[PDB]
Amino acid sequence: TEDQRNEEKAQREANKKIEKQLQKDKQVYRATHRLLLLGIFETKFQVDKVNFHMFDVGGQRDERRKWIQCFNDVTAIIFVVASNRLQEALNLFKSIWNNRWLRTISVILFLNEDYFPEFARYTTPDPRVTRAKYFIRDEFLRISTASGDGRHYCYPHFTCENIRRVFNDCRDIIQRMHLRQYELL
Amino acid sequence: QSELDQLRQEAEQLKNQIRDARKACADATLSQITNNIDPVGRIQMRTRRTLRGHLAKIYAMHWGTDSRLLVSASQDGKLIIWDSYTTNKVHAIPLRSSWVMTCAYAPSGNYVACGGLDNICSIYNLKTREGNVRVSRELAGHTGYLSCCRFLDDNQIVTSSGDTTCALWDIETGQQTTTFTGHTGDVMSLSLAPDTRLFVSGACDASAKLWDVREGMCRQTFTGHESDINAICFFPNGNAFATGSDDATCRLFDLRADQELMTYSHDNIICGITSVSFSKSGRLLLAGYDDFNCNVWDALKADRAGVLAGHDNRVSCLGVTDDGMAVATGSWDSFLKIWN
Amino acid sequence: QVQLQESGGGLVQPGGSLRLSCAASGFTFSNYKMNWVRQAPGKGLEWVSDISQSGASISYTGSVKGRFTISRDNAKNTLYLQMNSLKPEDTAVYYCARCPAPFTRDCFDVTSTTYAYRGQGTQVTVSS
Amino acid sequence: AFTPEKLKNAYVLYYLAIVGHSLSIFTLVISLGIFVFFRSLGCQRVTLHKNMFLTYILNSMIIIIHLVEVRRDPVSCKILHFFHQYMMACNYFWMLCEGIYLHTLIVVAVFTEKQRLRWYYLLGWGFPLVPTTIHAITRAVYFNDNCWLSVETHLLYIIHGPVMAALVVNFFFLLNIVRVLVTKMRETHMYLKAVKATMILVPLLGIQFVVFPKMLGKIYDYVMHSLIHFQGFFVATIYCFCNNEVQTTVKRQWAQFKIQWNQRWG
Amino acid sequence: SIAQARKLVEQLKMEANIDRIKVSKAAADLMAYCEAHAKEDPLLTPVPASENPFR
Repeated sequence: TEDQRNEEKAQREANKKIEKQLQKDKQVYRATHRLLLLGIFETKFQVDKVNFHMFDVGGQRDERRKWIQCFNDVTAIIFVVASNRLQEALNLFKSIWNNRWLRTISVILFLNEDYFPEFARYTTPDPRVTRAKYFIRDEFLRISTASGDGRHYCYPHFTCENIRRVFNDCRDIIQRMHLRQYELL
Repeated sequence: QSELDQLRQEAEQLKNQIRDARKACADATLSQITNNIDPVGRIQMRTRRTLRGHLAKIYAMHWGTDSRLLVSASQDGKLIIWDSYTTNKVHAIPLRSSWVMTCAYAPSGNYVACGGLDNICSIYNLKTREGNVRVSRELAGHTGYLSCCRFLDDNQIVTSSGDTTCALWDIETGQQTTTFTGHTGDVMSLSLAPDTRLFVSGACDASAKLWDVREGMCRQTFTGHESDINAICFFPNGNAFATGSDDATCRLFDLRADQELMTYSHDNIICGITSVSFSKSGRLLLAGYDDFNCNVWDALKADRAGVLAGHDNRVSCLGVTDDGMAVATGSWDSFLKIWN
Repeated sequence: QVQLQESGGGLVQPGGSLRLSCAASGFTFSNYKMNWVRQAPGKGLEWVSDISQSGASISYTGSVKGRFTISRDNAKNTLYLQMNSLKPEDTAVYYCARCPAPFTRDCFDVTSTTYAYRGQGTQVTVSS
Repeated sequence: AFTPEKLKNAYVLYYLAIVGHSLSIFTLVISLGIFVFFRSLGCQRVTLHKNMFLTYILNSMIIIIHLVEVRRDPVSCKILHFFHQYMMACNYFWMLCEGIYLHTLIVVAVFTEKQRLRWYYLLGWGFPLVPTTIHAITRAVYFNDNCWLSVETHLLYIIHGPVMAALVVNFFFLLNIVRVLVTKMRETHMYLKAVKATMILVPLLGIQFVVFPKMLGKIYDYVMHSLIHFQGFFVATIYCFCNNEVQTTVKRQWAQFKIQWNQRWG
Repeated sequence: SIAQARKLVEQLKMEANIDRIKVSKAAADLMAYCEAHAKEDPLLTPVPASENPFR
């Protein structure tokens, strides 16, 4: 039994040392909230001693339907869009919205007229820039309100130092998930 | 542009002749000649032990040719080398990137390879007589994400990609020995022949196509599916292979008869398949669904030979040992349970 | 084998009207979701309009709103698009595209390169 | 007819106490069974709910044996009385401790820096003992009534004063949780339906005593006794059964048992 | 893109000039291989737990 006991005495230290290493690393792992941006690539950083491990998808091809199902553990899907870039962005936001796995994952939007006859039919609630950007903003709200998922909600923003804006918005996401975890919301 | 269209018309008439050859060999079906056989009956497998210690979703597994050790990926960036008999984590490797899609283990039993969304196939070493585990080499030749790696030996390793290209790598130089093209999608998975001479790979195009490694050419292309093919596994004799799909169908294709033999599907199932694998004899087709269970199919009668519903969350890759002794299923719930 | 073939097209006058007929072959057409996409002259692919699995829920691009209509016939195993008071800017290659998943609500098929499940494109061209 | 009145209220109330604590032990032990069995359900919230359910079990069993048994032994009545006061103290302090866990977690320490569980454990199982030892030992030396200590209008601050002050702290903590919920439902696109469902859904962390406290006295006593005796039943049924993860897990594993069991049939 | 589809033809031609056998020839061999090693496959016939190393 000397080989069997030496093998087990090997695995005693090997299992305890490796499980101890994982136990040390798990507390570090939970301390990271991961964000996915679409619009070397991996970047992890600090905001108020909070670790954000972010992935850029610029090293991928245009086909998206099987590397986006890897991102159902992410906290927020950032869209960096602009100006026909708009209507395919509305296609993409709807496509990630109605997805069977990504119904729980929220989305943050950033922005950084001849296709739309509804553009002139809009009522405002440069003024032409103002009516345009609030028209686009409401237009994105039309997919979220049209679907009515209830678990995840679109978070629009603008520009004109985004990281504090996305940190505080992510804080809203964490509060809604933690709060609804007590079946309250 | 008349000559281009007429040359495409000649391509259409002889591919119509190809379809006529497929009907020419279509004299019977698989189910008619396998009608007079006794099925396995309700076969029961219970979890013998569960392997705990992953912090996030397990995207991959790969056995060893010694049938003892199994390697598992994870989402957190730790590929952990497991012992199956004594449930002890023999090694644990911190990955350079968080997301990894696949892992491989050497048939010699000396190396492991991670393949991730970071477009890099990285090879780790086990036989370091000095100390711990290192990187022997990392490979970089795709502009798309990696999907599945398999080894030929300790020196040349074959990778698929989401860059539409299965490739053949050599570890001594770090360059592609040959580059396989002919697809128009993400190449999802691939399985080698048992004599390791040739390999078949699925795709996005509902098209699983055989590849010859020396020739680097599309030998033949099997198209009978309805959506993107997720994972395939080769039949153990070296003459057929079964493909998962996304329309909740498993199909086994024959390399020589060049067409579909059977369709494994029920109307009550509308969920995409994630991985399939054969047993040792090839009688059993172990198909892992998104209904959080892997159904067990007879190869010859297309019935639920068994239902295996241990897991909490969906599966990623199931595998059968080379002697056929135990089946292990990874999952998206950070726990993989070996079955027997 | 999932092959999509589309008849119709040709030359139309500005202010004309035309019908584009897409035939679907090699798959259970009753399960999936259909949409049409344009290839503008020297521009990338652009989404137009889609239908549900039943054919009841239809969306459009803003520019094609009110003028173009699409309908499927599962027994005839086909998709139709009809034009009403067509515009001369619309000179484009129209592709008949299938969404990849069975029983779904989302599509990922505006990709210019290497998307499989699409036709060849009727060169819908508008005269002067 | 006054001792028939005290007879009716006393015996009806006593049977109400036995059915309340007994059925509360029934439902809550089924809840603690499924929480202790389902490890995927097991989370940082679930460990604190597990200790809380343990305090309800211990408190309910001790109050049951105190009611069923009772003048025979002063030492046994005294020691048992101390055990009951300590378990009750631990229960109220620990549901306070859930209150500061939830309030700290959602609004103060939202980014989940650490478990910090040791501080919570020390507060729940270490701090109640000191009022019980001071009250039982010290008040025992003062020697009003060793078995019961039944009629003492004053001098009961020594134990009860921290419990009531702690529950008042839990009350305005609950007010903070309500204001952050309504200011994060107004921005949804004031939801009196949701604040009513949650404002009745939450108070089992301890808010009833702070909020609501001869004929009126009788009806008020009836509603209060109905609430406190069935409180563990209430926290087990809405904090256990209506949880989406818990009902998902029991229907899923129930389904696995049905399919595997069906295989067992043949 | 008008030139690249011409290159598809020769790979299709190589898939045209291939040797096929009939399904009754192939599937009888798959029946033969499944019946051949069904004795040695431990999943459909379970091994007794004394020598079954995963017990």
